Amino acid sequence: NQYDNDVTVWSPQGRIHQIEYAMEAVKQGSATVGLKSKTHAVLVALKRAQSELAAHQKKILHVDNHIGISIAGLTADARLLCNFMRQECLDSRFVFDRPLPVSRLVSLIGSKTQIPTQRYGRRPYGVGLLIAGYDDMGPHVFQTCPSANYFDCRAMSIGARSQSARTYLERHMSEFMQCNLDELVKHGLRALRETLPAEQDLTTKNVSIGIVGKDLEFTIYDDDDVSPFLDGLEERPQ
Amino acid sequence: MEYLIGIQGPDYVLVASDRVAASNIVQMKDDHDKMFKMSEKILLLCVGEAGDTVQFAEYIQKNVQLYKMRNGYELSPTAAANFTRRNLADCLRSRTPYHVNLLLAGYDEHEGPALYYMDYLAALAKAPFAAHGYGAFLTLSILDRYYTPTISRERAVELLRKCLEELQKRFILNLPTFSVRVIDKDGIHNLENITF
Amino acid sequence: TTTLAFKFQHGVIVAADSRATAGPYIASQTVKKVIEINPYLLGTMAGGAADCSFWERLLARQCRIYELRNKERISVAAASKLLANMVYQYKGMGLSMGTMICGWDKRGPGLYYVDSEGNRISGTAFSVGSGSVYAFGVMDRGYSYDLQVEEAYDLARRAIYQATYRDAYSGGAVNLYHVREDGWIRVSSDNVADLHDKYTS
Amino acid sequence: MSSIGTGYDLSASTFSPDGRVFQVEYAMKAVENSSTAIGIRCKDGVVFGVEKLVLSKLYEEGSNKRLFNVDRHVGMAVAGLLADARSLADIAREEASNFRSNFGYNIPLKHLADRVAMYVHAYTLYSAVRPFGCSFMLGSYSVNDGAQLYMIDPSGVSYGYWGCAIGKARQAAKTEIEKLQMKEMTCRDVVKEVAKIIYIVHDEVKDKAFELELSWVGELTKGRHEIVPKDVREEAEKYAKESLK
Amino acid sequence: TTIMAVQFDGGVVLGADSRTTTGSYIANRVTDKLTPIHDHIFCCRSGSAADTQAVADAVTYQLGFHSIELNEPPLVHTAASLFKEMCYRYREDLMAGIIIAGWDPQEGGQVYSVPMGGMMVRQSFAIGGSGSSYIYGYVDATYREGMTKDECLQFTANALALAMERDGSSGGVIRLAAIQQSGVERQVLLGDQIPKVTISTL
Amino acid sequence: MSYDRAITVFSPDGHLFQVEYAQEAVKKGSTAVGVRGRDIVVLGVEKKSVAKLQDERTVRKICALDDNVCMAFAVVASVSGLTADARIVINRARVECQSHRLTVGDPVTVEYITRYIASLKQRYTQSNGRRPFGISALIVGFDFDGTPRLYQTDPSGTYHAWKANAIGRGAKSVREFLEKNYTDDAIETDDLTIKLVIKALLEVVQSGGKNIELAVMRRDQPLKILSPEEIEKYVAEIEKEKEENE
Amino acid sequence: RFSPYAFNGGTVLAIAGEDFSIVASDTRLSEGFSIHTRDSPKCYKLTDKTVIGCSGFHGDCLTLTKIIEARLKMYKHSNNKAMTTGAIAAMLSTILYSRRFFPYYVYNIIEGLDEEGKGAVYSFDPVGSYQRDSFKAGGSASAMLQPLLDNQVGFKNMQNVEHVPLTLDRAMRLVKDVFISAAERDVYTGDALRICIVTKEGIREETVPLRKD
Amino acid sequence: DRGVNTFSPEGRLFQVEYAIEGHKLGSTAIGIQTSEGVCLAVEKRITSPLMEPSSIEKIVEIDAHIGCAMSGLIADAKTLIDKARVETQNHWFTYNETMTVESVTQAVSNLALQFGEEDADPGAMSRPFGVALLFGGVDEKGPQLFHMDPSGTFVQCDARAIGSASEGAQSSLQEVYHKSTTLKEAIKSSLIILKQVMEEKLNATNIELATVQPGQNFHMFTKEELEEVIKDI
Amino acid sequence: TQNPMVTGTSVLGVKFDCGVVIAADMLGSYGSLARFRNISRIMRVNDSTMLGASGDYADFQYLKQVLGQMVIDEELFGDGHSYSPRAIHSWLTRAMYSRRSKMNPLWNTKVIGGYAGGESFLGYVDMLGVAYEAPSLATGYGAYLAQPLLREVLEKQPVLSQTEARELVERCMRVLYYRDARSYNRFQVATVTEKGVEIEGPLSAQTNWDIAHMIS
Repeated sequence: NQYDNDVTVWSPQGRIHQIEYAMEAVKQGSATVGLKSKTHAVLVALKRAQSELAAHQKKILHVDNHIGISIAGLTADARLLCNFMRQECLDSRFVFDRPLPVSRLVSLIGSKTQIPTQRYGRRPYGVGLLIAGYDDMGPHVFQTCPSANYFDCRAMSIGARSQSARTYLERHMSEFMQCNLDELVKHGLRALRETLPAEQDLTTKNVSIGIVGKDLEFTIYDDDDVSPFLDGLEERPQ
Repeated sequence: MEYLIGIQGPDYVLVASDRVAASNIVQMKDDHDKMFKMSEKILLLCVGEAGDTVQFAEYIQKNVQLYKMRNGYELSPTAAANFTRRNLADCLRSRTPYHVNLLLAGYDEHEGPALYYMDYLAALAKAPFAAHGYGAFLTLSILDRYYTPTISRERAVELLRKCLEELQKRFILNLPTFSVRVIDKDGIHNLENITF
Repeated sequence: TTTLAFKFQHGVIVAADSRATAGPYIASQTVKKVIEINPYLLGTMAGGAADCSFWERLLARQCRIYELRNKERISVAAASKLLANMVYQYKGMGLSMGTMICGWDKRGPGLYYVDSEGNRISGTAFSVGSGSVYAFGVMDRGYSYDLQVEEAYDLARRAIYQATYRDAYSGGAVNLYHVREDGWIRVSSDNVADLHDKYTS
Repeated sequence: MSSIGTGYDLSASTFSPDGRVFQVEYAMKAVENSSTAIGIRCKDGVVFGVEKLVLSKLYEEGSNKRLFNVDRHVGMAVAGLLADARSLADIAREEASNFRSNFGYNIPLKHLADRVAMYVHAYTLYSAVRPFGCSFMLGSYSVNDGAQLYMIDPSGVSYGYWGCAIGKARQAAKTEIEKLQMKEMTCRDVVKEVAKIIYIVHDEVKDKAFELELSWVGELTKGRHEIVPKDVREEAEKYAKESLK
Repeated sequence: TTIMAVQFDGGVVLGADSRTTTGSYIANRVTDKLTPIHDHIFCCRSGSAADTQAVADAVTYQLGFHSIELNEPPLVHTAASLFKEMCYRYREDLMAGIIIAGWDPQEGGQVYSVPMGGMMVRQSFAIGGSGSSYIYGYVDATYREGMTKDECLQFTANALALAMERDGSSGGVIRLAAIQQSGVERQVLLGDQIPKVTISTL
Repeated sequence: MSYDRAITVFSPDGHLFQVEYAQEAVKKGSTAVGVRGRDIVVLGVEKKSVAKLQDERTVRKICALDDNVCMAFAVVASVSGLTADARIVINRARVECQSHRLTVGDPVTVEYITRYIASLKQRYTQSNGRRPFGISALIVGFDFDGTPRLYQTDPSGTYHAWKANAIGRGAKSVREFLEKNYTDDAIETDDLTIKLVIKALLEVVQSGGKNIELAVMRRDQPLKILSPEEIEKYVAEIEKEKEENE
Repeated sequence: RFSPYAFNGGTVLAIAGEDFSIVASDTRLSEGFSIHTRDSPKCYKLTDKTVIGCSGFHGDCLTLTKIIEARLKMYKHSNNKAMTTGAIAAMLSTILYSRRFFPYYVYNIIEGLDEEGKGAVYSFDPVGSYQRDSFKAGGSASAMLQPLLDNQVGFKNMQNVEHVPLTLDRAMRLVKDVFISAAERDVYTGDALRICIVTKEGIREETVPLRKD
Repeated sequence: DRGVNTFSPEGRLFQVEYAIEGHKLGSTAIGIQTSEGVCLAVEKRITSPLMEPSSIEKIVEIDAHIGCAMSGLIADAKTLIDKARVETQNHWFTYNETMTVESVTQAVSNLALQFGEEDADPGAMSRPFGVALLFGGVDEKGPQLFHMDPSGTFVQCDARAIGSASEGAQSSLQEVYHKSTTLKEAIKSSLIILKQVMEEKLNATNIELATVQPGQNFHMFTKEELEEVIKDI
Repeated sequence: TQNPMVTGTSVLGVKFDCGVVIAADMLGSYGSLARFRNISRIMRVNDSTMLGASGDYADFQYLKQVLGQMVIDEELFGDGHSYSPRAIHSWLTRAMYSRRSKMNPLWNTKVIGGYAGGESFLGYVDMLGVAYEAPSLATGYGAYLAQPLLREVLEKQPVLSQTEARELVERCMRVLYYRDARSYNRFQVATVTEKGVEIEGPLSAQTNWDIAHMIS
């Protein structure tokens, strides 16, 4: 029309159209399930490669060994948010000497995301991050969007074909919370496999897991221990 | 500092200069197989003496400056201009961590006037003159340099004058030295004169 | 022509000599001190004088040679690497810096060997030493000095100089480090133990 | 307004023939589209109430924060688009945070409302940044004025209110507040009543469920600003559902 | 340097102020009036060294000057007292005299605060600080009885100021008085030569 | 100071607008030829339009960045590109040239200076509020082993070593023709290197042997800028030799 | 050594001796200042993660700052590289802080013990006056010579023509650690109270207190 | 008008979309990673062999154990690689290990997109890069090859080709290369594809070869070795 | 022993850890040099929602801490479902401030005791005017560390019985002895008892000041 010609120009929709374009970038991006227990927070992500003669690479990017992110959208844009996040963890360690409170940590990102949305025609960052963090309050799995608004979710799944993954989170909504850490990663791969059709099913190559928590640093398993978790199928009947 | 010698006596167009070979750091002469008389251009010489280490530092700073001005002119340097600019640059650099506290000697061939020799102190005071001396040696040399020409030099008397001074510098003043470079520069080619 | 860093070039090849010992007086804490730094074969450096100042300028130089080499692809000038480092050293004073390093590396005219100070000296000589103990070293080396010395005379000349040095000014200990740059690519000869050198001379 | 093809509604350093920027007005529609925030001034404190829409059944309270605690005695309840609400929250927090720390007393609201509205308005003036399409309230308990509630519109106009509602049914909510006396009533009773207005606004044939966030700054908490205690919160919602029917 | 005492009353407040500022030996200033204002209801007195104190007063006065306009009603006393303190913790090597903050706030109308050279802000029934007041520093606390009345307090602030002047060589002898109320600040200058000064040792 | 909105932006055309305008602006220009000798490395430009009422001083396309490095710029276009634009690329390289010269103890590596040149014209393309220059430059100098080089950049910063390269009048047209001209027996003495530069320039010059401006540079001695009267004498010798060939 | 100053130690001499698969790290327990012990537990060893533990001695504000630089950089190295951080790198982060101070050196003395990416365990000592080396034995502190001379004899066997106390093992190495912290307390009274034994292997670090002299 | 900084009605950024197509005008990068080294082949992109191959650079050493071959918009690439050299070396300098191919790749990917004519200054971008890089080197774990593109995606590669036809360069790879194969075949497998992706001939002055191998730094191929490999098609 | 700053001090810090509570005794007066200008003093603050701090020694570091705590509490309030702040997070942040406070001439001393119990960790942290912080069980710095600390460590030492009541009686005895031994001390004091749920205590308390050297 002429109300998305910049992001300064307001829409008579109540939300600028340009904010909503940014939401499609994240949907077009990788299926990701993010769930938490009451000790650990787990990020299950789906890898993708840009060639046939290439071995798929993590869509879990490290913020640090205590707060970590999973990308849904552009890899570059996720990394751009990441660098700021990495700095905060580097300062948290100086000032507090604890893992930075996750809710605090998400609001500072939100402040940054807020800024191009204010500027003339400039791009809101078209990544959604599922942020897994462990602080003194407990584990937190947050949903961050292309707006400045963050949701604190029990379990949320964002990206492509994520509704089938989302009905799984609903079914075992109470279960994640009580469970042991190995099981928390197991429901995530079961949920993540639900996005894919009955035909297409998760294998060790395309599975990336980010586990953070009370007892341990952020570790990425790309074929490190993906396998025992991968075990048992349960897909959505399409 | 408070080591290292220079003397220059300007002639009819010639200028004869000598300085000792010897760069001593600590207690011993670190380099001696290099000379520290620099060609900043092929018409201009700076011979720096004081701190053995400090000479290269000053030379390089001038080397970029002298060329930037050359650009500006887009024709060869002017002697008047070289004394004042090098003086300003060096008094400001003395305070700087990249210091200067050298008694330098400008030899240039001037596009109009002719031969020019430019005096510089450690304190760094610019003067064109035709009877001047440098380094720790400047206190020692300058009255003598006042006396022996009438206006400017004559090379034969100068030669005798120079050999006589070079025994004195080793004798009274203390350098590590065992060779000296003696040079006359006519303004377009470097000539080697003999060591005593 | 001073301390435990010395390098002189000869007609067979080149010798590099260093100690690995630290602690004037009873005080000591470093026994495998790497005064001749060389993580790569392309450039070599030496320390001298003050412990902190050598190490600091040379780790900055460490980064600096690697960067030149990367940018040209082939290895650059020994002079350019060393001189970029010299501009930093003069400016570096005001930290109680008093760096006295000898820069060695391969230049296009041939081997280049240049003398570095914290007050910005740069002169090319056949022989350089940084510090205060090679003031002692110049008497036995100079007396016998030829620049066409045998590879074998030079190894024996270095070995003996540390042993005699230990006797004369104490400070050597643990290991004697010997390095030879032969052609234009360097090799570390041997990290020969102190106790052996004492007997030989 | 106008829908000129160069400027006026496409810029906001440009005034219309009458003197108005169309860009702030388009933003003013945005508060109307989502759920209400009610906030009434007492004289022992202020009671705020924002209904947070349960969009997803896999959310927990603290998600899509419409209720911020500005300081330890200042609240902010917003209505409209949550991204512009966040910015407004950040500025408010820093402005309140410097005043308690430095001065050592509670902030008189009327100045604060004027400053924040100055911030909103300064951005409207500019064409390089946008008008804020949120309407928000600030509420505080003070020892210089007692309770104060001010409501600042997406235009940067500040007025004080005995009792406000900004949201998708202002007319129905304001009127219910008018009927009741809550203007100088005790904070405890008010908690129940603010929730009950939220119940009228909400529809079970336009919404599924909401999660009540109320905020205290009043006599229970002894003037400390905390988001509603779980027991109290529930009690107030319980009353809201029961009393309609 | 000066002689300052300010006493808190259960009524409201009373001030007492110098007549001379003295340097090293010579008297710099021969007629003294101190009312640096941060607000029109709250005032401060610059006690001890004039300079050290005045610069603290002045930075504090600029923030409070801003503040009174801003709020719409004038500031509270406690706001001014935190600001006087805020400067003084930093510049404690460059100021170490005494700041005497006294007046009316809006939260009670009855506050006297002392920000000291070693820092602390506390409320006390009487305080004396400056040159000659230090002599009588323990004493000004001693002379009253807690929670005294407005009339009795007025005679005591006059009488203790005379006794401090007698005691140090930083004061003169003229008692400049200031009675602070809801009203405003009203100041009276009670002469000296005629009334009796406290006894002097043989 | 710089423009808040960018002059250069990625838009759909394959490159960028300002690169695209910039390739046009050295294409439509006049000939600037540089031949690499074994004595002196010599650069020359087709046009200055000299007519004896004016004298060249800094007016030259050929400007020496360094004691052994020089570059000749062809900003030059349909209606003439800008000496104003060239001078910025010149100022920034010259300071850098002298700093490297200080650092290396033998004549400055051309390589550094050309790589540098390429980045200077590119950094403006990424910088806010800026755009790249519409010049093509013949970066010439001698290495630290004394190896003569003739390098070229285009407007956006891309660099190659070349034996001989010619730019402007269609860059591709003239440079393929300079290969034909070029001999290795015609660079063996100082006058023969200079004769190869001039033959490419004569092709379509208006009032030749006056407009033709070429400067010589020595091993570490400064640039010697030749006046067009002195250049004219060589131009006559070749212009007759050339006639003889057809 | 240490005395009252304005920031000063109170126990801790950091020792590490490497075998070639283990490094046994010993540090004294106590929080000290003045000329008295504030509290018995808790040493000036602080672990960056658990792979590597650095012990800094003297002015304790400085000790709190050292650990944070070395651990922050481990985390940057992990994110990008996708491998563990080596000793040599954590040690460098620590250098830049150490080199800073030289007109009057830093009043902290660091010894970082870990394994670097060579597959074997390494002990690096940087000095607060700054110079650094890899060693097979090391005593670190400003009473550095006292654990150091035992480690030089026992693992390295310098000058010995028939003495190596017992065969080189992890347990042997541990026996020697406990005995030295006790022994020093008689001659030098600046180290006392309890012994912290940390064992560094491929398992990582486990810490253990033992009461003593 | 509106920006290139705005979203399209597709819900994707306009400027990033344009950048990939821009790559296709220029040079190729073929990197084949074998367990005996990582090889990089790139075209000099000549107009004549009378263009000296003395110091045409397009495969440049980032570190002395990591090399990089560039593809796409050649001009934009020259500044990206120069920059890449200092950052890798700051990392080499601090850690004092041999850099991993994956660490260099991640680091350069955030610089790709910082674009915008607001929230950027002269040292920051106002356009996205359209340079796709192939970083090839040997680390402690062993030989790895990483592909970087303008969208910041980093991926592990055993054979990756991007070029004048990115699509074209890749389709040939499947056909020639096979997972476990010798170094000597790996170099050859690049010369057969190299032609396919170029529209230009096989000349020794038109290809450039570099190998980074265990125990062995980045090596630049000379005219004789450039010919050995041309022989191998 | 190590002297506090010789201007305005609040003095005396006991701190010992008991079974889920810590007990602390603090002078409640304000000596300016040694003269007890203001004999009632506020030095006990609520650091965070369930954490508390009380400090002894130089006042300028306490006055810094007022500003610092206000911001720390305010930011935590914003989430409004807290985090349950542990002691450590604040203490290190307080550390940075105390570092600055040392730098003033004749260096300022502070010893602070933080107590919280959050997560399932009991953290008791001590802050020095040096900027030194650590988890501990008994602490003293400055002059306390030479002389009252001794009375505490030894009473604890026979039979280790760490109770709030035992510390309470010890504190009453302690006040007559501190007034006697220390010259910046008085007998008007505040007793602070800290917990994992907030700060519990009154302000002013008074008990015996008896001289034991004139009877004997």
